[PDB]
Amino acid sequence: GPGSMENFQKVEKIGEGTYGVVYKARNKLTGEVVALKKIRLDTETEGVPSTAIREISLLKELNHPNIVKLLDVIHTENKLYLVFEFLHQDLKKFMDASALTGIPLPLIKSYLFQLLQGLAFCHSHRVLHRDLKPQNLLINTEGAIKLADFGLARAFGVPVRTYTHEVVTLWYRAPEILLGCKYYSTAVDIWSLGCIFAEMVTRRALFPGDSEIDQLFRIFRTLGTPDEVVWPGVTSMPDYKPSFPKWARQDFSKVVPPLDEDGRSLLSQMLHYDPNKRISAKAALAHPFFQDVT
Amino acid sequence: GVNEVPDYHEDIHTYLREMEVKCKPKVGYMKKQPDITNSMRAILVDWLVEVGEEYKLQNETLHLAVNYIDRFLSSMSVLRGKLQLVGTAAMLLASKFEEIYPPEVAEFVYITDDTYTKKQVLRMEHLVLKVLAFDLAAPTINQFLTQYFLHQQPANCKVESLAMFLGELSLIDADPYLKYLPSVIAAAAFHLALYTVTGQSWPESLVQKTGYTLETLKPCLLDLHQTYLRAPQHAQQSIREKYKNSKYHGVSLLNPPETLNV
Ligand SMILES: CS(=O)(=O)c1ccc(Br)cc1
Ligand SMILES: CS(=O)(=O)c1ccc(Br)cc1
Ligand SMILES: CS(=O)(=O)c1ccc(Br)cc1
Repeated sequence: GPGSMENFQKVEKIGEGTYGVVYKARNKLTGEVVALKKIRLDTETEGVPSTAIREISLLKELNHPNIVKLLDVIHTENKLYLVFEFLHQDLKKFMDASALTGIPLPLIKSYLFQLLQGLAFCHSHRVLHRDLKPQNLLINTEGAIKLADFGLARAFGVPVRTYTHEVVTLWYRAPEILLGCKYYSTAVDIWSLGCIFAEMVTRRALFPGDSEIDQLFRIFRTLGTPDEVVWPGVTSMPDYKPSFPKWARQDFSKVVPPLDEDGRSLLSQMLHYDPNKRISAKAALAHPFFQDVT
Repeated sequence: GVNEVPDYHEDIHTYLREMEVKCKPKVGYMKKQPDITNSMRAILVDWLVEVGEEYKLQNETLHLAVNYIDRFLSSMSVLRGKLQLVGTAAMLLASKFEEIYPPEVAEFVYITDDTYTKKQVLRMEHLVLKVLAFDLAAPTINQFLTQYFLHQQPANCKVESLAMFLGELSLIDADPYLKYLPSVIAAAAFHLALYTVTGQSWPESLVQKTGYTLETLKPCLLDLHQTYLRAPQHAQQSIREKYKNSKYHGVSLLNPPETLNV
């Protein structure tokens, strides 16, 4: 990698993770503002963390305008520094601090269209993200939004095999994960994006559960308790229980009232129970909801 | 359905085809290695098959590790005393990339019978990472096989397991297999497995997908065919032992066909 720390001037802390801290920094030679993610290997008895091996290996190949760019990796014997393109904010802080009276539909459609672009590009390169949530979506001053934080990401085979079950922050986690399915696929990222879409319109989480069973129940009370008709195989799934309350599917205009017919349509297809019928990012880009996108 | 990524398999296949060329080892690296030979590498890889079996690792992990190893030995010259260290760090990196539950570093130290230290394994991991520049998402034979399998009419587990087996055998022998891309060995393996079990041949649908024909596959097939006939005689036997297991339908016990009529 063509970098060294001598050339960066740290500016402030901007975040912190399980393997290190992130600083906003400035390249003293080019002027470029970056985000430096430090991963301490000296405090590690197990060598380079797997999260970091996956983040670097996969982001090095994922070059897309709607995916945060890994600019460089500085690999000392005690510290590993990931140099990232810097974006001034995440979608969550934006929803809270400034989207108080709401996010205008133009910007929501623009954001969602860009998120789908980024995610389609991931899926086209056999990468699941597996942690899409507003905190992990970076926005700049120019109106770009970008997938970020690829530490829970995974390179998949076709067809997929069984991967880690402990995946996706709970509120954003797909039913097929919640029901302990042996296999999950690209549909889990679409689910997350669905939850995010709804969240952008309401500025509140769609399914704010406090446990796996509570999360399922909130999903069921909103979309109805799935049966063999809406989702073949569901009642065979490892954590499906016949004792599950059977709630009725509520009309979708009730789930997100301010949403127009096109919005409702797209959202219903992102939140389809059956992962096989759930819309792909690639197909979603052509949905009528985006006909007027900037 | 979605588990076979219907809206992405082609994009993925094309992208894997591009990546295998970039992740390709130098075909003639062993002649430039002063102290190691194809025979030593065969011993190493056979051992990694055993390690994979012992720790119940995914076959993909095995393939990734071999990729890491050959690519490393393509630019870094290594004394025979150190070859196993390279291989250990390779398996560790491939495990951390591919496994839900990788073995701990200590278990890797343990399987080398304290030839090497934890410190040595860890330092080699950094070195390998430096040499490969963290390019670890490498296309494998398996990645192509599992896609080719979607073209069976109908699916046949004996076909699938025998193809996996044959592809695994190719990992052992740098000559000749270093000169074929994963996608091509996978093709040869798939055709040979299919022919062996059902008498059927490389499907036209896979001609459409891959642009490969029995014509373009012939060189690898003739090599793979020989490798399969000679497999009971090979110095290295861990793959055959592994593929006796019911997990893999005992496919190593099937008889190779004597001719391909190709
Ligand atoms: C240090 S390295 O060669 O592994 C590397 C990896 C990723 C980037 Br982006 C730059 C350099
Ligand atoms: C490590 S990451 O990809 O989440 C990230 C976080 C914040 C910024 Br600003 C850039 C990159
Ligand atoms: C041929 S050798 O003696 O160098 C060797 C290579 C790999 C292992 Br594992 C053991 C021994």
